[PDB]
Amino acid sequence: KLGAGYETSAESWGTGRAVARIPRVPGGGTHRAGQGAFGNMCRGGGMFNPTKIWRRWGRKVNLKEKRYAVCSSIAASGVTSLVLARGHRISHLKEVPLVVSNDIESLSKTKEAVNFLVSLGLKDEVNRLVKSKKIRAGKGKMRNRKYKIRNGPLIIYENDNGVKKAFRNIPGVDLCKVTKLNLLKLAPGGSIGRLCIWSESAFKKLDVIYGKIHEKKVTKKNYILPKSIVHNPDIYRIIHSDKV
Amino acid sequence: VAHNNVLPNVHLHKWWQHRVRVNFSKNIKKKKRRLLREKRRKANGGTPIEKLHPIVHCPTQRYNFRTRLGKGFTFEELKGAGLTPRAAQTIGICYDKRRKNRSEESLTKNVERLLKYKNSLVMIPLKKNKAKKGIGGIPADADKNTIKEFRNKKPLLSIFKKEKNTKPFYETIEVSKIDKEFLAYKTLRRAKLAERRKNCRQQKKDIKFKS
Amino acid sequence: KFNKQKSSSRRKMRKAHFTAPAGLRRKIMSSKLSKELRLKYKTRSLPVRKDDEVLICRGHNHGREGKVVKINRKRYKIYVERVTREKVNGESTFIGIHPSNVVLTKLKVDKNRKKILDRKA
Amino acid sequence: ATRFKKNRKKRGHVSAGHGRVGKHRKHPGGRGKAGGLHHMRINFDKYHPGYFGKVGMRHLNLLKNRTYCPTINVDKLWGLLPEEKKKEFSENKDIAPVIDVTRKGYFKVLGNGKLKHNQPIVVKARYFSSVAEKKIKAVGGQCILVA
RNA sequence: GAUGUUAGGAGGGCAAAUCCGCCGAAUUUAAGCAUAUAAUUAAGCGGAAGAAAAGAAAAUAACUAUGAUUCCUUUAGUAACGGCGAGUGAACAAGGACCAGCUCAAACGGUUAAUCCUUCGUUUGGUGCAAACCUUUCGACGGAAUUGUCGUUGAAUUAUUCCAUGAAUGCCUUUAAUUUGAGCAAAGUGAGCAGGAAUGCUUCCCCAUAGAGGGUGAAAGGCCCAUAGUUCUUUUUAAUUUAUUCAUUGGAAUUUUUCAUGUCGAGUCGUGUUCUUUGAGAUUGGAGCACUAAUACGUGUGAUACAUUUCACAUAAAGCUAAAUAUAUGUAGGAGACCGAUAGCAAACAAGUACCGUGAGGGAAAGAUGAAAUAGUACUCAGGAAUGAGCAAUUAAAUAGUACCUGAAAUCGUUAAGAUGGAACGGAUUAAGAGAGAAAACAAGUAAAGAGGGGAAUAUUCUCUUCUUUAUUAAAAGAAACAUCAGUGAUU
RNA sequence: UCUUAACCCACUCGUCUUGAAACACGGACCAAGGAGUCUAGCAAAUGUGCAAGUGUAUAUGAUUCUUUAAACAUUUUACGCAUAAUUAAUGUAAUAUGUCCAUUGUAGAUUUGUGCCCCACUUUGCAUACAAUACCGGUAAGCAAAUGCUUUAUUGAGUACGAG
RNA sequence: AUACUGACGUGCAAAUCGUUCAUUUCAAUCACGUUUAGGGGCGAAAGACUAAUCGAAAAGCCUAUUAGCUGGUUAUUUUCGA
RNA sequence: GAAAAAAUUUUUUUUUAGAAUCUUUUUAUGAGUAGAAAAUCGUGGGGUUUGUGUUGAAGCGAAAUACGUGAGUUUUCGUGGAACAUCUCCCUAGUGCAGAUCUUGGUGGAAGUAGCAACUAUUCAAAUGAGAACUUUGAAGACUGAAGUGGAGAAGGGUUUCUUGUCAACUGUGAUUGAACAAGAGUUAGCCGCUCCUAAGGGAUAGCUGAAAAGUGUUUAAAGGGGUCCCCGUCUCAAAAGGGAA
RNA sequence: UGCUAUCUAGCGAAACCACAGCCAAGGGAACGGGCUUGGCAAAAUCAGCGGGGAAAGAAGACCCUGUUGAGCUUUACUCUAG
RNA sequence: GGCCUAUCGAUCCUUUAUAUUUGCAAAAUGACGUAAAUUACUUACUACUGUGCAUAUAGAGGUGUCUGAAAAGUUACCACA
RNA sequence: AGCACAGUCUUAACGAUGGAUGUCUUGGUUCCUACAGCGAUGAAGGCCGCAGCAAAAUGCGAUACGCAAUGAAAAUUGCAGUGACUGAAUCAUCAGAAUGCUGAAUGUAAACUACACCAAUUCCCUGGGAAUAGUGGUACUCCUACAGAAA
Repeated sequence: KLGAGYETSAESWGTGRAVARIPRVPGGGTHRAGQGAFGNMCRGGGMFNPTKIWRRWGRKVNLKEKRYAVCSSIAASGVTSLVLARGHRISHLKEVPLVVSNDIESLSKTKEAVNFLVSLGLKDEVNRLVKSKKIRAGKGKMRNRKYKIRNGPLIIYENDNGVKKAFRNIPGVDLCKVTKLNLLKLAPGGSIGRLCIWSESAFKKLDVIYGKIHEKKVTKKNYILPKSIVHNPDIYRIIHSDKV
Repeated sequence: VAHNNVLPNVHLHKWWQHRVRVNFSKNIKKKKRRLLREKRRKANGGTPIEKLHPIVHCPTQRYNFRTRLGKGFTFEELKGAGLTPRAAQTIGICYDKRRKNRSEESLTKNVERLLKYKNSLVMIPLKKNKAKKGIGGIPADADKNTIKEFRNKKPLLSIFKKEKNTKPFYETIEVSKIDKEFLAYKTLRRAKLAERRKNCRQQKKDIKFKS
Repeated sequence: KFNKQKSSSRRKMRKAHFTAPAGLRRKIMSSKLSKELRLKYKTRSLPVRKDDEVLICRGHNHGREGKVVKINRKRYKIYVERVTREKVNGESTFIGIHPSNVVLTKLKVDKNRKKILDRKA
Repeated sequence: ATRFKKNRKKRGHVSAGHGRVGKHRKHPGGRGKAGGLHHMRINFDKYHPGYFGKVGMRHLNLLKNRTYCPTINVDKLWGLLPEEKKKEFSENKDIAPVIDVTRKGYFKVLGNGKLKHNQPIVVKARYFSSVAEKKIKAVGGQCILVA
């Protein structure tokens, strides 16, 4: 609050009064009289720098960097080792770029969605997601932060035919539409890669978006995939190689 | 103040805490404007809510080659189109008295623009099923069939937007048509030098004419 | 969840629970219906009434069926026939039961309830 | 942000990392730019040479539109075409490009650099340097003054 | 012009966050201070609204020109002002949001002020249960009004085309939204274990378009409210559907052709002079005083005083008007990487309360039993009474007993142990006591025979084991002691 | 581990101060609170993306609308800073067409060769340092009718294939 | 309210006590009502007094005024160090 | 990429390294205020990850053959009765105290001490009660000494009055007392006052000023009354001690 | 001689307080309770007392310092009602 | 410039010098000059083009507390750091 | 039925004292969203009241912790009472009805229940019969209308 702790009267008789010289509340009778006043050390006195409404709250993150972060995060999800490393129970999955026929986009009952995840072989992961809801420690409970859950698979879809409502309400699942792929969802907590489930339509559309066989509005205009600094990172093969 | 660093210059010296405002409202305010305007368009019987505007050339030296939406077609442009101001106003063509067509090209270009909009539009009969020729040069009413089929069609709003100037700088000329004896720089400086004397003569002509 | 109209913030909800008026309080003293009745009426849950017969299935009396004595909307407590207990001074009072801890069997119809049962149907 | 700050590194040390002996007092020279010409004169001489006093003609409203005029050197002129077009002109002698300097938003053409010897070029612009006219002419091109 | 308790009406005060007029400082900055600065701020006083103010060119430009107002983005820390110090500081364009225009006055209309208003009345409706509202034309009788209301917006006139119009019969359908209140609302109160009591642990079941939030005797998707989802009903306002006949009065727009070329805000603008104010500089705006104009070929702008003059752009000295735009106030919602009872609103409590001050005013402290007090201390004994005790007694728990959660430290009690010749503790090293401990600080395996657990082979063979016991062999580990080296020394 | 001992040692901490154990000041005790922050604008450092550009502004657009007050998107010259400087200023403005070549030195990294590896020759000649020339704006001086001229002086926060 | 520079001086009191003393028909004393208000009032004048507050009252605000000056200015190890 | 030991050639036991800000090894070196840096460590919250909880969480008290140079970290037993971590990585901050004559709340030694001293001074017996130097009663002895601790009254206080209870706290000793606490109760006017009148004066009306707020009080009044169309003529408050029906 | 002081019964504070409390000399910020060297040093207490504790009070009022003030004066500088 | 070693002064401002250098913000002011031209809103071509103010450059007017505030006393009535 | 010196100091266990710590949280907070003026038709504000047993806080206004009406709808309870078998008890809604004295406060006043002046006023009954010293009105300024006075 703007005036916080300063709406007492202000007075300072102290020199020669045989007390410390910091301000005292004036007047008499009541216990608040003669008592230590405003200041960053006294009962009700207000902390030294208040927090204003005008902290530099946000940040203007840069378009080209954001795009690169999205491309790179999706690419990271592509690599099997990284998803496993990110801690998914992904052991029995057939392939990490997991693409399913567009009938997945038309799924429309939660049980079938669970059943589908089990059929894929993510049973252990589905178990961890159901299991992992807990009440967390500390002040959060009073601020509407009661449960903590861990991050489930990310369903990527081309256009709704049930999926958006249908896979929601299974703990820790996320859904996002392909055109508006989201860096926070692809890369939670600054971790890299995620267990991703793609529609075939989505998969085909992804390639269109970044400009192989470009389009008038789907493709991001004037934008290219960032070229790598290193062309091939197999350092041990280079060292192994005969000439070297 | 200390060493190499530039001199300080911050004008927060007169009381400024009582004068900040921080816009957390950007996205929500944008959403609100959109929602009201969309609601208004929905309300207004499927009509566009945008009004026609003339294209104009920008003021002064700085933007002499650029062209933008102005405010208000002028009386000459309406008359050339075949409309009268109140009538124009009813069909969303916006008027003014202030503009005056200084040069020929701008008048022709604007009457073509008005005509294109006019030719495009199709008019609802005012009291339903009572279609008539109508006043002021406003396009005549239409039947049920045309209207019904047209309402079902998408209303293409391209005319409201600013005209793109098509770039044509990458252009070609034959070498043997080039005239190499010209001195452009010389002409320019001489013209600047001779300006006062030319003004002096022009002023004398202007005096002569007025009598 | 999805509507923004109803607040989901904890403090506010809690306040609402404690400061609730009597009609609202009557509504949230509702009980699970027994299976035969559930089948009969096609209804999950009912607001409790005095002359009905409940079965207790949570708390230290979970073997007990019995008739409802008094319902207390001030204290959020229903009281039942033989869940008697002696107090310190040798005086018998009834043990309070909260509605979740009872499953309602036989319920006595009257015109107000009949209207509710038809409304549910 | 806060966790990295310098004061936490020195956190228990009496001066707060700001000198025991002289201590950090409020406003220790006087405010802002005050000490100029007098007690901080040496700083003002040594870091902002020309600072004090007035010089030259006054101008009552600049009205900056009038005098606007971005420059380009001739050096960059062929670069305003794409690559494929440039090659085509290099191959075919009979035609030359016109370049309208207005469309790319420049007003005056200046004379840095070397043009390709014996490609004529027609240059349309508002302003030219003396040097630029001579160079454009030297390669067999023409200058057209245009508003 | 007075006068009237004449008839009908109005203003006063409260509320201020945003909003509009005034009036108006200083602390301060300049390392002093006097001009500047603080600041056209604060205080003072007047006035409005759901927003206000501003607004329909006496504008800017000098271009290929723009074109009411406001706001945003911007120009710009720039032009500029300034002990040219400190410091201060615009405008035009440009990109947007929004986008809306107008009427008095002046002119014109006298074979007739065509206006306006109170009071009395009078009727075509529609809603509503009623109350009541809401439409509706038509007359009186007063007044008011020529010291100027009303119409018209140069004037007729041609062709074209519209809009009000009034009567008859007919016809008010389907949908789409939008916004209120409304309902209805998925699966387990299944074993066993430990617990006072699961929502715990297993395990066997399930639902989810609901695994948001809350309640419930410990963490509950399936115990409950609610939630997702829909089904209605409410607000208005789109689209869609049907009009058809007949009727006359009146008005409007272009278009021809004529003829008329009219008007345009004065003690005001301006100027001098002052003072103020400003970005405004031989004056930016205001203001006082003195002087005091011109009629549209006028007179006002075109940021340096002037003359003699072009040219561009405008039409002052009268009025109104939606939008965007603002909101630390009041009230209602919704929120949170916010605070957690010495914090956070001063204020989680009977807080602007108690209390203090003659008064203006100043102005606190103080949340938590337990699942349940519909468990709040029964009974006996000793007590005058407080209280205490109990073989007695609520509770899972009273060393949870209404000072009721947890219960730190300072401080102080009881017992035990030690110390004790004018400070006390301490450091570095050992000692004697007093406690604690086996995880390195001995003993693998093997056999006998009990108790468990597993894994495999194709309910029973094989095989791996942990605990117990009897006894029965390893071995290693550290410390000693002497000896051998090697390294570093001393000695005779 | 604690506990006393014993030998030997051992001055009240904080503090301002040339110099504190001080006959300098502050400290009876204990518990909790209690002090280099935030914004604006600027700088260098370093990180990161892009690169003669760069930032997508305000704002629009989206089957984006619990989260989302964020994320996403932006039909082939808006604005900032950069891309050129200089002079009070009208303003003027970078070698120069003999050639897609890119001013001259002296050191100087990297490379080629000779007589897979040290040399010593040669060979290319970065960065950078030090100079030198040209040329551009201002000013001189000389001339002067002109697109002003000049081999000469000077001056600039100038330039000589970009760096932001 | 003079003297005792007496009592008290962590008081019986933020001016009290004892004894001594000045004053008493007038420039006399008291009550109550009434008048004058802060760079102001009032003053048989001490810068006295204006509610324990006076060489500029009390209250709140401008205001967290301002201070080249005093005090304070919070975990460890490691490196270089005036 | 195999080294050793143990058994009884064949079985068993130990180890078997490749983390680049990292591992092996070598050598040099090590003072520090003002100051700078790096590396750690800890607290509130966040995202991410994978866990502890009623066979008892956090907290707290005492510790521990515990680990760390150290900040600290870890753990045992006891208390406790409900939530707690995150070192995987990293965002974020009102983040770490002995001191400020710091603030707030509590608390000691000083200490059973200074002190409970004005106002002539009390004694005996009885009653009540658990208990009487200071409650009540009687008897003495005393003092105040009509400028009174006596009657009345004013201002201020405000139920303090009275009866009946009565003793949690207070009544600076004690206390059965009480101006405390509790329960009821009590104030009666034509004549006593206020109430009416005017005074020092106050507030308004007319004007006039002033942005207004206010400053003025007949200064250009068509103004409230009495007679019966004439004559008087600012309104209003201001005395509980002046005037004043009984 | 009264009343206090005193002892008892009863009741019951505070200022102050780095830690504390025997000296000589020495040195040392030049007058130490602690430090070095000497003298020396034996529980617990009771009543006085004023040698010392550079005793208490209280950000020296004297003096000086501040580009802190204020009251006051003038033929200080700048103003200003009248 | 004075035999050598001393003999002195920023910014703003004023003041007077200098120039074939410039400005006064939509324009003009020598000059309808010189040629033409026709009867006119004609075409070329000219270093030199009103008053006043301002700049640029160069001196000079002065700051002796001399690297530059326009500044007298008093307090035994006094305050505070 | 014996034995311990006391004091002072230290240590440990168990206590007092105290309320820190941790844990909670019907409160604050900030932002966002939304509407947004009350008054002579008597406001805000203040008093004064009002319960069977009742102090404040709350609520309400002489019909007084509530009346009516609508929607829920069987109990409400400390005692006492009052209620169903749905205008009865309880809520919610809240439009009807009611809203003391004041307060701009406006008949003159004000530390007053003081004081004027003009209407006497009100109710019942379907044009009569009863009540009650009770109840209204009466500020300043203004505007339109009207009135009878003046030039």
